[PDB]
Amino acid sequence: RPLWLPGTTPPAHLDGTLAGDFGFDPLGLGQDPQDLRWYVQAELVHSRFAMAGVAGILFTDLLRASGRTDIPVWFEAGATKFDFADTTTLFVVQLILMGFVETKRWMDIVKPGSQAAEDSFFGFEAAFEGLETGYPGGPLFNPLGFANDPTKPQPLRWKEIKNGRLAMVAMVGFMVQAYVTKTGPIENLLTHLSDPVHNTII
Amino acid sequence: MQDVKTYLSTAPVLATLWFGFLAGLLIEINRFFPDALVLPL
Amino acid sequence: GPKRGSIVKVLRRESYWFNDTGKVVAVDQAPGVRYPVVVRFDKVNYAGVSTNNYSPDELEAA
Amino acid sequence: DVAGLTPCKESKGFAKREKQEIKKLESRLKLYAPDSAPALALNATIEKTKRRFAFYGNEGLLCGTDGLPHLIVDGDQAHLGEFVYPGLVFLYIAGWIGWVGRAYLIDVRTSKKPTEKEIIIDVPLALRIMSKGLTWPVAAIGELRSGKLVEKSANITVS
Amino acid sequence: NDRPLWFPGSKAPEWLDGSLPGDFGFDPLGLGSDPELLKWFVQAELVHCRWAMLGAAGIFIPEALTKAGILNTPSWNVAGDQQYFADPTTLFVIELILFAWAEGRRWADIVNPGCVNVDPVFPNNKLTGTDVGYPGGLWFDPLGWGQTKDAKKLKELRTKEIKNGRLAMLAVLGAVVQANYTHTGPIDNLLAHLADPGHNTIFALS
Ligand SMILES: CC(/C=C/C=C(C)/C=C/[C@@]12O[C@]1(C)C[C@@H](O)CC2(C)C)=C\C=C\C=C(C)\C=C\C=C(C)\C=C\[C@@]12O[C@]1(C)C[C@@H](O)CC2(C)C
Ligand SMILES: CC(/C=C/C=C(C)/C=C/[C@@]12O[C@]1(C)C[C@@H](O)CC2(C)C)=C\C=C\C=C(C)\C=C\C=C(C)\C=C\[C@@]12O[C@]1(C)C[C@@H](O)CC2(C)C
Repeated sequence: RPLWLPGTTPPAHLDGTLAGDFGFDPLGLGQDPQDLRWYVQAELVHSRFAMAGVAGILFTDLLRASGRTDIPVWFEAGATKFDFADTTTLFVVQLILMGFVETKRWMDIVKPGSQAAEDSFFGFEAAFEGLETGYPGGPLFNPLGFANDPTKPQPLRWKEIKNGRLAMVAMVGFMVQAYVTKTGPIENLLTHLSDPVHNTII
Repeated sequence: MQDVKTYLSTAPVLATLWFGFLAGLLIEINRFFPDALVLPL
Repeated sequence: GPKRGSIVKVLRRESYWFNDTGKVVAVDQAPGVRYPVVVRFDKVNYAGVSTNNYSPDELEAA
Repeated sequence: DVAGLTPCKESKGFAKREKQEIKKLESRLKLYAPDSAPALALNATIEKTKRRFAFYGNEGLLCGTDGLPHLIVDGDQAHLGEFVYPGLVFLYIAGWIGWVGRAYLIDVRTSKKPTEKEIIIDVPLALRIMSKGLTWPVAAIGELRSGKLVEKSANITVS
Repeated sequence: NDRPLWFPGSKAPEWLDGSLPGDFGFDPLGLGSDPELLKWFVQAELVHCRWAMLGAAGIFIPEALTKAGILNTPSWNVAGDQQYFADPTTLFVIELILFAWAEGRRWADIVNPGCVNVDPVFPNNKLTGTDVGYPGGLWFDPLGWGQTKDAKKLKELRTKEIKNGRLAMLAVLGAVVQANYTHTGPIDNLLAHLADPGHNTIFALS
């Protein structure tokens, strides 16, 4: 398989069969069993949340540049916008909501039985995933039954994080750019395409 | 040449090289960023 | 006492090597020896010596 | 504001602490020609003084009843640039140093002559460890959680 | 075993044997004692003489063509203070970005020989070099020269190359020093010298 640098010298704690593996652990970060079985899930949730953030950042500024809506900028949407409720109330409500889901995910990470629902739904309300790691299922998470077979989801499970890493670096780019240019990201890109050899890092 | 590298791997020589490089770094920083009392970040 | 080349940990309360490990050299098997076990350590004491003899009931952790 | 100190860009005692120093420098300057090394050095010093005094007022430090900045090492959000912001980077650097030193000791200790590798450093291994010592918190906390950070059979004795 | 030395009557050092091209037994300070450092210093000197060839050809020929009433490029000293479409810092950043790739692949070749030879986009191009430092391949060797009999056509060519490269290094260092001693172009030095080789030399200033 290909590695990050062609002078490979690949590490031992990660050998193969892992989705999106390129032997990139130069700083020996996860070398212990718990460390790897935890960092896989960490990278998964990070990739997914950053993909969601990218999908919520691009579309808005793109359509606003091409003239479709009058929504505010990403670094201005949450920034002092009285829209429906008090922002702090929404923050507290979001924390109380995310608690009941992050606790379930934690439970399944540490002791992988959490599929059955509650409130007298002990019957036909089981989550039918049964995966190796934190990949849920059931109509509540995987309605269309796309994750069909094991030992050949590696293309799709690879695509997931190969897009999530790009989304993560894209999000960091969004933050740093909109912090140092004080301008929209697609506005930055257009002003760059105006004359590339003059619009660079200061 | 091997014994020369071993001698350069001694404690006083590595100490003075490290401290001189650090002194140069700090001196350059202070010549370019002088009178720093509060972090502007 | 213990076997040769065995790694034992000391329990002598007034020893420099207390709670430290060392490999036996050769335990004397005479009838009336009070401290037959001979153990050499990889760190000298305040006097500079690294070998010392103990009784078999005075040091064992394996 | 806090602690009865006024901001420095309004302190009527900072103006004097500036103009007196400026006038002293100019009195020194008037002993040469405007095209000589002492005059150039003194003008550079004056420009540096102006650039220094036109930065403290803009930062937000609070001056005293004598016209001197005072650091509010309290946790005040309006003053994080005085203690906690530089303190965090210092703690980062110091943890870096300590972690890479500890790791070098741990690695050297399992060798043939570990005492030799402490008066004669082996630059390849030391450099490797210094490089890997960038993510030291994620490693120190991981070693704490995994029970690899501390020993239990310490060799202290007291009769 | 018979070969000429940099110092007739002397004895070639033990770590030098004339196996590698350009060898004349010149190593007084013993800077190439162990082979671990020799295999690195040979690549250092090779890249150095090639870069110096490029730099000397870029400095001396345009100067002559400017003095020959043909070209009008400025002096080699002040080629930085000119008008290009981007600042020197931007061009330097682009240079470093482009050079990181090439120099990293060369570094990987030096450290682990042969670990990097195939096109990572079209995995069939397979550079044809065999010895580190001479990468071969259609890109770096179109005219086929370089794959010949084991010696006397390869070793001869390589030593004839290093012999030119050392001269180029000396020449460019000399141009650098002259451009600061006598504030004229490098060809003006030659002109003034040939005009009066008796009184026009380094001693004609102090
Ligand atoms: C998840 C993420 C970003 C998520 C962003 C989100 C949700 C954005 C949300 C919002 O925009 C919306 C939705 C709407 C806005 O109104 C509100 C906000 C809130 C603004 C970034 C991850 C970002 C993660 C990043 C950048 C990670 C980079 C890692 C790199 C480069 C390498 C790391 C290493 O681990 C390796 C690989 C090997 C080790 O040996 C070496 C090291 C270095 C340790
Ligand atoms: C690489 C090199 C030159 C490269 C030139 C370049 C890139 C050209 C650059 C330019 O085109 C640009 C960029 C812009 C142009 O407008 C201007 C310039 C600036 C001109 C010279 C090397 C020059 C290197 C030189 C001259 C080295 C001489 C070394 C010697 C003699 C060493 C001898 C010993 O090391 C041994 C052999 C053995 C030991 O035991 C004994 C001792 C003595 C230690």
